[PDB]
Amino acid sequence: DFEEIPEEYL
Amino acid sequence: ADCGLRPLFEKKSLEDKTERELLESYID
Amino acid sequence: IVEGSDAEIGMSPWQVMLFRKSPQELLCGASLISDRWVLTAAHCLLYPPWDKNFTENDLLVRIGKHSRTRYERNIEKISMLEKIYIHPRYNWRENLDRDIALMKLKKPVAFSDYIHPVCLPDRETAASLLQAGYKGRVTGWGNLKEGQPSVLQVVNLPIVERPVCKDSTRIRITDNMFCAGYKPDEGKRGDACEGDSGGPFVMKSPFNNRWYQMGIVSWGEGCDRDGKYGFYTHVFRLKKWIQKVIDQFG
Ligand SMILES: C[C@@H](C(=O)N1CCOCC1)N1CC[C@H](NS(=O)(=O)/C=C/c2ccc(Cl)s2)C1=O
Ligand SMILES: [Ca+2]
Ligand code: NA
Repeated sequence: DFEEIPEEYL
Repeated sequence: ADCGLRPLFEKKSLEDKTERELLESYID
Repeated sequence: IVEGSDAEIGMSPWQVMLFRKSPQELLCGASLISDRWVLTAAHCLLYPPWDKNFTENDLLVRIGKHSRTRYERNIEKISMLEKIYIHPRYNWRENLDRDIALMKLKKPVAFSDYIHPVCLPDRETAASLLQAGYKGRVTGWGNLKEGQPSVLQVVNLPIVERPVCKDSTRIRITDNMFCAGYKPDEGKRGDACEGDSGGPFVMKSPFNNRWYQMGIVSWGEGCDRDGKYGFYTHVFRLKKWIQKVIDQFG
C-alpha cells in the first residue's frame, strides 16, 4: 500500500 | 501572519472549484 | 471523506498527514498552524480504551501531500515530533470533550506552494462565522465509505443548529463541540469518516479572504448516515489552551 519513505526520516 | 492565504489561490487570486459555495452560504 | 471529491492541487496546504513509523500507516489528519506547530484531535494520539498511547517517536508528520500513499518527492516534507501536548481535560472516558492536541516539530518546515499554515480564529471571527447554515470545509484521506482514496478528498458541509445536533445522538454534547452535515433528503450529503480525524474544518472569511480553522474532525456515529452528523472540536473555545502551550514551550 504505502511507498517506502527515505530512511533518514526513520 | 500570512496565514490562511493559499499560494496557488489567494496569493495569485485564483479560486478553487467550490469556495463560492461556502461564500454563498454566508448570508448575514 | 464520504461523498466528497478530489481536492485540487494546493487547495489545502495546511493539511497534515499523521503517519505511523511501523507498521507504516496513516493515523489521522492534522493541520499546520505555524512553521513549528501542528494541530490534531487528541484521540489520534491517546485513546486508552483501544490501547492507543503514542509517543513522539512512534510518529511522523507528512506535510504538503496530495497523494495518500506515494512518497511525493520534492513536494512533501516529513517531520519528526519534538513534543506532544494533550489538552489536560480531554475527556476520553466519556465523549471526547476537548478533543485537541498540539505537536511541536523538531525543526521548522519550509513553506511552498503546497505547504502554508491556516489561521486560528479570534473571538470576532468565531462569533461571525459559527452559525447554523454557514458552510465549512473538511479534508482528509480517510475512508470513502463506512475503500481508501488515492488522493486528498474535500467536502463542504453546513453547520447544524445545536438542538438538532443534540437530538441526533444519545451522546452528551458539550459547548466545545459543534456538528455539521446535511439533513436527510436536503438532496445533498457528505461527511468525514475513519482516518479523517484530527483533520481541519475550515471556513473562508468573507471579510478578509483568509481561511480559518474553526473545527477539528472529532467523531461520529458512522459516516454519512441519514439523521446523523459529524462532530468537530470547537477550536476557538479552546484557544486559551492553544495560546498557553505555544507561549510556554515555543
Ligand atoms: C464515537 C467515536 C469515538 O468514540 N472515538 C473516535 C475514534 O477514536 C476513539 C474514540 N467514534 C468511534 C468510531 C467512529 N468512527 S467512524 O464511524 O469511522 C466515523 C468517523 C467520523 C464521522 C464524522 C466525523 Cl466528524 S468523524 C467515531 O468517530
Ligand atoms: Ca440526544
Ligand atoms: Na448525515
